[PDB]
Amino acid sequence: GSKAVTRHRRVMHFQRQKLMAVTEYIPPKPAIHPSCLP
Amino acid sequence: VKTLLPVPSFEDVSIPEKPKLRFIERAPLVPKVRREPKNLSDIRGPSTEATEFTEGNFAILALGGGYLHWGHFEMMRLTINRSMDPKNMFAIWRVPAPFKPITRKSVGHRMGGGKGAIDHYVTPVKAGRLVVEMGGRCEFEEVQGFLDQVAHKLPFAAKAVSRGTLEKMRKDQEERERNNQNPWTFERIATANMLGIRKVLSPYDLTHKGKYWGKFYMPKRV
Amino acid sequence: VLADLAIYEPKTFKSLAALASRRRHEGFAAALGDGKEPEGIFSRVVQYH
Amino acid sequence: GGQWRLQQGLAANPSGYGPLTELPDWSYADGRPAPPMKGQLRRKAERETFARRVVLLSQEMDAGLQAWQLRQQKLQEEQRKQENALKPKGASL
Amino acid sequence: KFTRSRIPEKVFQASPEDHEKYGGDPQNPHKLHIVTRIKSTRRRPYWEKDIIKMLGLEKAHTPQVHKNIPSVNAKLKVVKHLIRIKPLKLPQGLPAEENMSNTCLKSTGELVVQWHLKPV
Amino acid sequence: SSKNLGGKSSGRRQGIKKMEGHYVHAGNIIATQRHFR
Ligand SMILES: [Mg+2]
Ligand SMILES: [Mg+2]
Ligand SMILES: [Zn+2]
Repeated sequence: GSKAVTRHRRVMHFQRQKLMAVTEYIPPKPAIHPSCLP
Repeated sequence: VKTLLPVPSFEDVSIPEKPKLRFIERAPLVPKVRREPKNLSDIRGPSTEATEFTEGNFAILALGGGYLHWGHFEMMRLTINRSMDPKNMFAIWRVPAPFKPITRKSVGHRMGGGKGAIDHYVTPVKAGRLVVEMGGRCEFEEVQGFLDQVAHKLPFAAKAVSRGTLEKMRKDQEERERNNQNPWTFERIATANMLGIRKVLSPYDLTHKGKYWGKFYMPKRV
Repeated sequence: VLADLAIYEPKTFKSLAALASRRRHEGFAAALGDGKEPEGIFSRVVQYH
Repeated sequence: GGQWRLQQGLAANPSGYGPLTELPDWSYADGRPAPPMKGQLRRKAERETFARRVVLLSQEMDAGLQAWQLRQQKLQEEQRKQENALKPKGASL
Repeated sequence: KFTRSRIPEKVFQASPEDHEKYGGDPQNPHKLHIVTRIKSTRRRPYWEKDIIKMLGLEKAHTPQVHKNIPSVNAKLKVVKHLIRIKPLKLPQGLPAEENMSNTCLKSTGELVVQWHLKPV
Repeated sequence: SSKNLGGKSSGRRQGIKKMEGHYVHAGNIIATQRHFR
């Protein structure tokens, strides 16, 4: 197949794709938007 | 009235002699007779060398792996030397001259019959390595413009950075890491072999933490 | 048997649907009020030992 | 189906571990109970084997703990008895 | 190359937050595990297949009782991604001789000593 | 065209024969080596 290093982003195994989709960064969400409160 | 602030003074920065970029030769003075394999690992993962400023305050930072060859070297050196100010800015290399020999077989050749003759030389570069550094009694905006110009023409992703810019990026990366709100981390799962994920992952992923894919680096990956 | 009753005992099936709707409303009220007090009447599962 | 059954602690599959499965299907019309069903007999045998294994494992763990405690006590007593053999006279006077 | 994976021991060190999340008491831990296979050994390495065979979890969703001792714990750590581990709790005492016949595992892990079929 | 030839030797199967704690009889080879290790 391909080498471990390539020029075309080398689409991943579906398990790895699910892992990356599940381990994404989630920013914190304040209870009330900062602009609304005084 | 508009309030005014003191200008950042430059009384503690001295430009060195020969402020322009040194010529870079395509091939080493002593050519390598023995041909080496394509150890593609020298562009994989984060850079362990030339990651921090030494004398200047601005630089070109690589955000991905790749090979620099003589055309790239000439492009960056010519653009920098024709776009900088010798009396107030100095530029210094941070990548060695091309030393890795790339061999190619003759055109229209079938597979087999030994390796090919050495054709040219390249400089491997990893993500996170400074390629050219800049210093002097100048602000960042002009150098940022005409250095992003050069960085857009590199074989990999690149940016124009400063000391404060790079420090800010690193602190924001740490802040994102600590305030990440989901409880499932690539590092945790990979190191604990959760779900048996090591059958899909790589032995390098334990240290790459999911932030590196081949010669590509994801700065938003956490 | 649910389809059997739906075809041949429509009264019984209407009673079953009414009971399911009552339980659904009780579940909504429970999700609103955490019980407090009666946690519903067609709730209160029967325990076995 | 039922996952709420698990929250009630009731065998998410309603076809095991409950009266609907373990009660006799039928009995004679005059009142005499029916012979036990084959699935119920097999489930009873498996349950007995599981309980006996639980008892055996617990007893083996307790015996191992007691043996370790006894070994530690015996070693301590033997070393303490080794301690007291002193008849010093070289630096007595 | 794909190899066996050794897990750092810092993974198997619970925090007070974990002791609050789950009902386990770090003092007087549970004697016995209930282990249940919930994932096939197909597309898994032969050593994991063998470990499942040794642990006796060849049949999926069938509970098996094991000791809470380091040897079997390492055995379970090898295949921890294919199984479910719960503590075995005894509401009453251990099964006696005259109550050994009428028992039930009674999921949530409570091995009940008396098993009637009547409502409370 | 493949100027290199010759390097086709098999492994010598050299190393430790009896490891630490192994019971050994007189004359048994413990380890076969070159370039003392
Ligand atoms: Mg050889
Ligand atoms: Mg050979
Ligand atoms: Zn607002």
